[PDB]
Amino acid sequence: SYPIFTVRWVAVHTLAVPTIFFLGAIAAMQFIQR
Amino acid sequence: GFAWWAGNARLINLSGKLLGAHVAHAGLIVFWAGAMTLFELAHFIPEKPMYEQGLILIPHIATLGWGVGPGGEVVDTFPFFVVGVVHLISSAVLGFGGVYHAIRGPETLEEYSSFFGYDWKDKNKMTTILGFHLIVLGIGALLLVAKAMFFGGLYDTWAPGGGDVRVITNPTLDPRVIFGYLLKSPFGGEGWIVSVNNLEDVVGGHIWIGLICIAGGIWHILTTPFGWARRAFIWSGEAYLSYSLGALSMMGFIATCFVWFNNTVYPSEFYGPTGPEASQAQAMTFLIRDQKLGANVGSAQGPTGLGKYLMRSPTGEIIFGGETMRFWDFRGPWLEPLRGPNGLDLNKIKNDIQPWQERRAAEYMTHAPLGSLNSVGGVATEINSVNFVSPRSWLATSHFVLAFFFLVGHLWHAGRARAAAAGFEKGIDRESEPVLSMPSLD
Amino acid sequence: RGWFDILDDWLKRDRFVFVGWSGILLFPCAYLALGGWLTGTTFVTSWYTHGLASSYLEGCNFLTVAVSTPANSMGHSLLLLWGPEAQGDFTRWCQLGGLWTFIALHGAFGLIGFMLRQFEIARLVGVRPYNAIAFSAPIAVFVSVFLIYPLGQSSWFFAPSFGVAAIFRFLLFFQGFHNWTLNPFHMMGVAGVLGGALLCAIHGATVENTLFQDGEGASTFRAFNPTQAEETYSMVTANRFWSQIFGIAFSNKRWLHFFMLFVPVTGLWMSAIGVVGLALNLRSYDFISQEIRAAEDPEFETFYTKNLLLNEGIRAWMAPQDQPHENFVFPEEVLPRGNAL
Amino acid sequence: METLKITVYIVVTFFVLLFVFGFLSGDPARNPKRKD
Amino acid sequence: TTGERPFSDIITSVRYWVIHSITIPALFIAGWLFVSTGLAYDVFGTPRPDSYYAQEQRSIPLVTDRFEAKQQVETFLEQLK
Amino acid sequence: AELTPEVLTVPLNSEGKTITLTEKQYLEGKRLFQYACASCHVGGITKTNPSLDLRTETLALATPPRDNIEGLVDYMKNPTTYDGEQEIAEVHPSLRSADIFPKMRNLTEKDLVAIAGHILVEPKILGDKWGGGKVYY
Amino acid sequence: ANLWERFCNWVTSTDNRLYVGWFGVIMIPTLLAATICFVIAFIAAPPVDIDGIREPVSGSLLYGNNIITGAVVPSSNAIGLHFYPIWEAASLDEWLYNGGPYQLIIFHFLLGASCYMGRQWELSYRLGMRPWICVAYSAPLASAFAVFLIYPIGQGSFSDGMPLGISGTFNFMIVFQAEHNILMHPFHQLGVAGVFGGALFCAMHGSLVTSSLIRETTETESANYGYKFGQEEETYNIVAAHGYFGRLIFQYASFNNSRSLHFFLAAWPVVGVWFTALGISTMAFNLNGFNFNHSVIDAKGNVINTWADIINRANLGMEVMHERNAHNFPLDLA
Ligand code: CLA
Ligand code: CLA
Ligand code: CLA
Ligand code: CLA
Ligand code: CLA
Ligand SMILES: C=Cc1c(C)c2cc3nc(c4c5[nH]c(cc6nc(cc1[nH]2)C(C)=C6CC)c(C)c5C(=O)[C@@H]4C(=O)OC)[C@@H](CCC(=O)OC/C=C(\C)CCC[C@H](C)CCC[C@H](C)CCCC(C)C)[C@@H]3C
Ligand SMILES: CC1=CCCC(C)(C)C1/C=C/C(C)=C/C=C/C(C)=C/C=C/C=C(C)/C=C/C=C(C)/C=C/C1=C(C)CCCC1(C)C
Ligand SMILES: CC1=CCCC(C)(C)C1/C=C/C(C)=C/C=C/C(C)=C/C=C/C=C(C)/C=C/C=C(C)/C=C/C1=C(C)CCCC1(C)C
Ligand SMILES: CC1=CCCC(C)(C)C1/C=C/C(C)=C/C=C/C(C)=C/C=C/C=C(C)/C=C/C=C(C)/C=C/C1=C(C)CCCC1(C)C
Repeated sequence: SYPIFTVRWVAVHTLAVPTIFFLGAIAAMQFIQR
Repeated sequence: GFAWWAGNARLINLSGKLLGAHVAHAGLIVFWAGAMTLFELAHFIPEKPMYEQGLILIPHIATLGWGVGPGGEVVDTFPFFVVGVVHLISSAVLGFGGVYHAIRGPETLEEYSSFFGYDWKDKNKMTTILGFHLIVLGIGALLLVAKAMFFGGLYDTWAPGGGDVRVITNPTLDPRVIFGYLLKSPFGGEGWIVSVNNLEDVVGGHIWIGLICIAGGIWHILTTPFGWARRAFIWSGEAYLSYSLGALSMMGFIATCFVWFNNTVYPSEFYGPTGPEASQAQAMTFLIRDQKLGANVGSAQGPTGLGKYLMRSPTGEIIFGGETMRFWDFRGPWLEPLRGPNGLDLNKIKNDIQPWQERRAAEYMTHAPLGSLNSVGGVATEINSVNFVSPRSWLATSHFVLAFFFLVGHLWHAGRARAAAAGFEKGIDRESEPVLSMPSLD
Repeated sequence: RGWFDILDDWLKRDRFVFVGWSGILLFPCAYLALGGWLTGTTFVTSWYTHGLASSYLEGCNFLTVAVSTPANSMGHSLLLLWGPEAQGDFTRWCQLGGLWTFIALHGAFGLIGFMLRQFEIARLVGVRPYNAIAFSAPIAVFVSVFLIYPLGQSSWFFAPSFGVAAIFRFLLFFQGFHNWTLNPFHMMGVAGVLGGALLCAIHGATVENTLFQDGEGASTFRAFNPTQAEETYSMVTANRFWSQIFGIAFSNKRWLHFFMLFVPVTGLWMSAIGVVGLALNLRSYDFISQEIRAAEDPEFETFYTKNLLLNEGIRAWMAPQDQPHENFVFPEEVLPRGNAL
Repeated sequence: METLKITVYIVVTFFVLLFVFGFLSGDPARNPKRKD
Repeated sequence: TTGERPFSDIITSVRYWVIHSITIPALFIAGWLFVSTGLAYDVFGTPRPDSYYAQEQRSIPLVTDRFEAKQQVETFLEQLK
Repeated sequence: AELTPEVLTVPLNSEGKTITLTEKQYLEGKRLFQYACASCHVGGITKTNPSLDLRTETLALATPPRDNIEGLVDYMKNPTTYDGEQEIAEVHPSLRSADIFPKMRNLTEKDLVAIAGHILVEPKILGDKWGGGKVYY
Repeated sequence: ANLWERFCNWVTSTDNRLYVGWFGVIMIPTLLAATICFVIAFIAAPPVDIDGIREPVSGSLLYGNNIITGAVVPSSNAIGLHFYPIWEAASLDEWLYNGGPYQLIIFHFLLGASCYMGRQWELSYRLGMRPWICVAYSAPLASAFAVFLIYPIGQGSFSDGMPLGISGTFNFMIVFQAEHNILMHPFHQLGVAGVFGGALFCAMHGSLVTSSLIRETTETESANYGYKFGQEEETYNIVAAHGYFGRLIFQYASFNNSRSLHFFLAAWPVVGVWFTALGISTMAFNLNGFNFNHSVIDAKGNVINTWADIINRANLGMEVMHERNAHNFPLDLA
């Protein structure tokens, strides 16, 4: 008996979800050549 | 009583596990010496000066006379490879002994053998271990004398002809010279022992130091500390570590200045020019350039009233002008042919500069030990293009940092050792707080 | 038991991150300021406002990436997304500097929210609100530097841009143009920050080195108990030590910890005031007596005159690239330069 | 000047010897707990 | 101590990692694509390496009007078509 | 803007013939210029004689003309002063002096062309920065 | 009862209002020599030819300076790193022109300040304290060694050591930026973090303790009279301060252990300032800040400026103006 979805759950995913996406976009960028 | 983050302090009285820690760490050192050499050799290109290539170990080997010929021209790479391999291989034996003694060997030694066991507080056993290591160190210093005198000599940047490997036949034994260095001022124009500028003196000093160290090793095996020494020191493992942290810190600062200033045992052919060298080389360069154009460099007054190319030092020696006036203590083999007894000689300057000297000065000027942390060569306002930071900047900065922290480590451990020896390293006894039994100050 | 009370109940529940009424202002605005800065520094340029690249996408690294200020031509426009400048075009909004105002304004309302949170939690817990009070110092700095300073100038363009090296550029600008190091209000801030850092270190070290022996272990941390009545270190021995080493010491733990609040807070407040002056170009640029003497006496030189030559260098050498809207063209022959360099 | 040099060499040697011999005079024992 | 589930107990749990070994890579790949497709350039207006200047141009296309600024950058972008 | 063939097109000789480099040759030449020449000629200046630069107009007024692949390849073999009156191989890197300038040892004939090409292309891209010094940094 | 032993007892006595000690025996003369020379020089020294170009800089009050512009000026570049005691000058007039007093002051100060640090160990031992307060002071001390000794050694001249004055300080830090790009150096960035963070945690700790003082007083008296020097009970409620601060962030970002908290207070600004002193000490050997000048170029190869290029334009204007008469050749290599 613990909740799964909390205010806590929301603040965490507020930050972590776009962090990864952002990390992926920045990884892709190391291979851009001019 | 120690936490995980001070967990190596759990080894203080486990002489066997502590042996393994030391010998395993010794393996790490030999591993890096070997691995780093092979990395440098794998990346080495002979047609490029070493100091355009970020090499710090090949230059130490070359300096011992291996792999190089006249000019520091690299002649044979195999000695480098050999040095790397033998170190790398030797680290497995030390790794083996270390993990054995740290994990499976007897935790403590003094029950297995009364020879290898020790108590930190046993002043006679400690001076005996000290003695053995002094002898080893003395042997090591003599190994360098043997190389220089009997197995091919050493690289001599001052060898007539641009530099070459030269066997040292007459090492300096005169103690007025050898110990004279130890009494010269550490300030400019003097340079304490950093000013040693010929290999005769280098080799002779290692003769003295080898004998001194062997002598003291025997001394300390045979004696016990006298009472004034017993009453002045703290006798514990931490105290002894603190003493050596202090000694290593002082040695690190010396090494820093050695590699920044000295171009004899760090030849500029391998390490690049010193800061002062590079700065002298720039004034040399434009003096050459301007004189070819017709300028009379001796009579040319610069904006300040001081000579544009040449001026006097405060003791009168004719020296290079501009800001490099600060570096007139510089001595280098490309420059000395121009010096007479009053300093730089105007008639040699007008008449006797050689192309090889023009070349060397342009080369050193453009390889001054200035560079960014990301290895962009030159002044800090320079654009990207040249991938270059001098080995001397890398060696000077790294060892200043390590020297500093070992001084912090000395203070840390010396204070702790004193407080643990007196019994208050863990805090003040509430029921016996010294200050509360002292009279008030006011 | 009306609904306002029900929501108060819910806002003020004890949970891993407290929410509060202040959370309604704080959390959206904090997240949006922070999100705007990560968004602009990853993807958004400064080409059209500044002539600069400024995102990871363009090849900048963490030191050079920035959310740059709007073009000088925008004046002090709020640069609302729906405003007459961007006319609702997200893309144009980004290219005109809209994320700068986005970040600065949501940041300002987050700061308020955060300080209201310090007030709200302190009232619910029953402690005095000195941590909110102390936080007035960061607020003063933020408003005066990011808001007041450029509002006194021609445009937002001249505020700090939100980036590591852009901030370094801001420091250098203030030296060349405002001679900001000469300003006594900055000097008091310097003393407040440096004296803060000293107090922080000397108080920490003193406590750790006048500890009572309350446990048997060599790690002294284990022998504290957050609910013990007893002081964990000796104020008495601490006071004799510092009286004998430095001549004076603290004797009063309350005064000491108030002084620790007082010093860095005041210092920041003083610097804020000086930047308000610079909003109006009201600088301490010069000493009149020095300039009169130096104009008349070409042998008179001080560190004050040496530093203004450097300011003069800075301005002429950075102005054309740093203010592209001015179309400064300085031919080589007008650039100030010493000999040879 | 040479009189000044002499004087300073002397004063300095004096203080440095006070320091060396002071710490040689059983400094570990001058604490409040365990004296040796 | 407040009633949410301890973090140490979530990130060691088998259920946790069953989801997040999908959700983490998907987001990392979603972000990749955002760049590799070119979409990031278009959403944000960010110049590509080939489109800061026109071929014989060395003028920055600096905005210089407040209320005509939108039209200005649109002009500079046709000067590259 | 991009590295179009028109920018990669440089004079081959004084006659007026021309040659179009590839991107490959250009970047080849840039790399080799950093290896062998930038220690003194970073950005088209000459750190040990700032009065002589690598701008196209300067090379053009050199004796013999050096604003072309032929003149530059020759210069790298047998460098002369600006008026052509004396050979300066003893103090300037050159294939003629690769014994004293070791970095020239492994430069091949096409390497020389890529280096000369870089020198003539870069002013077309960078403008007055090339050879202009810190004023234009 | 013997003479030497009674002297030793007074030197190391815990009963002197100010502790002397064996470190004190060197500290006191050297700091008196440095203090006295500084005060006299600041008021009345004549101008000093710092840069060795027969261009003397006026540093003292009687030669037309105020408190903000005055300084003891560094010794002459013509001297470099040569030792220049008084007795090496033909006369005091020469010693003054060439900047003798700077050398006297910095060597006496760095000595006395090193002994200051040792004196901190010593009295700690005489009082039964733990010993590492002196380790915290090594951070400021290392910083003073860097700007007065290390940077001169690496650049080859005390003329490039930090002036002893307010505007001289600024001159030093502007020239440093042009020659080393110190802003873009990670060790300086850690100094700022150590110093901003230090002032932050100072304010935090003071506001938290102050927020949780236990009511011992009335509204008409200073709260400070609620604590009596030497009382055994702690004077604030740490659980209340933990309870507020952990809810201001979350529980586990807050300290309930006062020992860890105060050790944190000590280590953050100390370590940051070690690194920034290490910054000056390694830029002394010209391992400079990150250089990203022209690091971004476009498809054709046009340079696309960043904020680092703007910093460079400002550094360039510092470079070309500083010591405007001292350079005859195109590169400022030290
Ligand atoms: C130079 C680095 C170094 C070395 C040599 C040691 C050595 C040692 N430590 Mg210390 N330690 C270090 C760094 C180091 N430590 C650091 C950085 C920390 C901070 C986290 C600690 C924290 C720490 C704690 C907390 C404790 C020690 C303890 C010990 C001792 C017992 C360890 C043991 O039984 O492990 C058992 C470990 C294993 C069985 C795992 C395998 C380990 C092997 C050796 C890995 C090596 C692999 C290698 C590739 C093999 C090469 C083989 C080939 C050459 C034949 C041992 C002598 C302990 C002690 O004092 O005991 C009384 C102890 O309690 N250490
Ligand atoms: C300084 C490092 C050091 C020290 C003090 C010791 C000390 C000890 N070891 Mg350890 N050991 C070490 C290194 C060290 N060892 C290394 C490097 C290895 C791997 C080769 C081992 C492997 C090892 C094993 C496998 C065992 C020990 C054991 C022992 C104990 C008995 C020694 C004895 O009677 O040997 C007999 C002595 C000899 C045979 C003489 C050896 C002569 C050596 C090899 C030549 C030395 C020359 C020179 C100094 C080396 C440098 C050469 C190099 C530069 C190329 C003793 C406490 C034993 C023990 O305690 O078990 C319970 C045991 O079983 N050791
Ligand atoms: C690793 C090296 C090492 C170490 C750690 C020791 C350690 C020790 N030695 Mg041994 N010693 C060594 C090498 C070493 N020795 C060698 C090679 C020799 C042969 C010369 C000796 C000869 C020797 C003798 C003859 C004696 C000792 C004694 C002692 C003990 C007292 C040391 C002491 O009080 O010094 C502290 C030193 C002083 C109080 C005076 C030193 C003042 C100098 C001038 C300071 C200079 C520092 C300066 C900043 C640097 C520049 C150097 C300068 C010359 C230019 C101690 C156990 C004593 C003892 O008890 O023996 C049983 C003793 O009488 N040692
Ligand atoms: C010969 C060198 C030497 C030796 C043998 C010791 C030995 C010891 N020290 Mg001392 N120490 C030293 C040097 C040394 N120290 C130096 C130079 C300093 C100055 C900073 C200190 C400062 C110091 C403190 C403050 C303390 C000790 C303590 C201790 C004890 C436990 C240490 C431990 O377990 O750490 C375990 C190891 C760790 C926790 C990890 C440390 C990791 C470092 C900080 C990171 C370095 C990162 C690297 C440079 C770059 C990263 C690159 C990346 C790719 C990974 C042990 C007796 C403790 C003590 O007093 O016990 C009695 C203690 O509290 N030491
Ligand atoms: C409380 C949280 C909060 C706060 C304080 C702000 C504050 C701000 N935002 Mg941000 N924003 C937020 C949340 C917040 N935002 C959220 C959750 C999002 C995601 C959707 C955004 C997205 C966002 C964007 C995209 C932008 C802003 C902008 C702004 C600024 C201008 C706001 C404005 O003009 O309002 C005007 C409107 C009001 C003040 C509302 C007043 C409400 C009245 C009292 C009631 C009227 C009721 C109605 C008429 C009755 C019915 C009518 C009939 C049809 C039935 C300002 C700094 C702009 C900015 O930063 O500019 C650069 C901008 O471009 N915000
Ligand atoms: C650069 C230095 C600096 C930083 C980064 C900083 C940061 C902080 N200080 C805080 C607190 C404090 N600061 C204090 C005193 C001080 N703080 C100082 C200096 C700083 N303080 C100084 C010198 C002092 C001494 C007086 C106190 C007394 C407190 C606290 O009580 C509080 C705390 O809890 O600390 C433990 C925190 C407030 C959290 C918050 O508002 O969340 C909400 C976040 C919001 C509202 C978003 C703000 C958005 C900002 C304003 C604009 C955008 C910024 C970009 C996203 C990032 C740009 C990065 C580039 C510039 C490189 C935060 C960690
Ligand atoms: C003791 C301990 C307990 C707690 C944890 C901690 C890890 C810190 C710890 C410390 C462990 C330590 C430091 C471990 C030491 C291990 C060491 C030094 C390992 C050394 C291994 C060396 C080996 C095999 C070398 C292999 C060499 C080979 C084939 C050479 C082959 C080669 C040759 C011959 C010609 C050139 C090419 C090539 C392929 C390289
Ligand atoms: C080998 C070589 C190669 C190149 C040329 C050269 C000729 C120079 C050459 C020769 C070099 C030679 C022979 C080097 C000699 C080095 C010598 C003798 C080093 C001297 C070391 C002495 C030192 C530190 C003494 C430190 C003393 C300290 C702690 C005293 C501390 C104490 C004091 C002061 C009071 C009481 C308490 C306590 C703690 C004992
Ligand atoms: C480098 C390093 C050393 C220490 C260790 C460590 C592992 C931490 C490490 C690595 C850390 C790294 C590289 C961290 C990188 C994290 C990054 C890139 C995270 C990015 C998070 C981005 C987020 C939320 C973006 C949120 C964006 C939002 C709201 C934007 C909102 C909006 C905007 C901006 C305009 C209006 C419309 C809308 C939607 C309202």
